[PDB]
Amino acid sequence: PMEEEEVETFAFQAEIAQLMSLIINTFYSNKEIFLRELISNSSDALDKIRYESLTDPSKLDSGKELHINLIPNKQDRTLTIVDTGIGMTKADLINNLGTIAKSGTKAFMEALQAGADISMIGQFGVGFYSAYLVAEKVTVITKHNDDEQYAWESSAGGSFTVRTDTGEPMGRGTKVILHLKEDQTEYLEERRIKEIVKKHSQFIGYPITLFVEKE
Ligand SMILES: Nc1nccc(-c2cccnc2)n1
Repeated sequence: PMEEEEVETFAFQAEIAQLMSLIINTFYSNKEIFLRELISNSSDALDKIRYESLTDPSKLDSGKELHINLIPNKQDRTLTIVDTGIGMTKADLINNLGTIAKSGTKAFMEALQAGADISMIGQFGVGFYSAYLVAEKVTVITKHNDDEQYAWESSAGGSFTVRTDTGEPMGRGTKVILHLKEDQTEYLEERRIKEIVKKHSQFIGYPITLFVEKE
């Protein structure tokens, strides 16, 4: 029997779309910082569940292990960043990933137009968008304790989709799947991933594991 699934397609808030076009259509040195931004978000999400768990231990029923997994796939050219953090509710997704204006957007774009390094993106509260430095398309699968699992996706172009995810369940946390541009395949190499994690993400207070598919 044919399965039916509801999708909702949203327009990014005007300045957000503007920022995304800037990131994608300009040359930037040190695009590697995309990984630090994503790992910081996972780190923050892991903190949230950890502190919530002190008042309500049952919030760890969905998995007690607090950590990050990096999974490069040379076959389909994706780099996946997975955490067991707090995850995102539907409202979280709509508010954090596109529809609601961010107070730092205008500031960051002015900063970029003036020649700022993309590395500064994080401080403006829009770090997640650096993913588009290396990915033509980004998929976010997420599960929060009092909500169901969702799939958010965008190849930019001013829109994104949100849907209830019928794919493989994760206990709780967020999985970011970067579908890498053709010339950004170095981020699928084990040596290069270890290099950038070592360089930019050494104060994550949760374990990180890199999984390498046998040659
Ligand atoms: N990894 C993770 N976990 C929870 C939330 C987020 C997130 C994404 C994009 C923007 N703000 C927060 N990322």
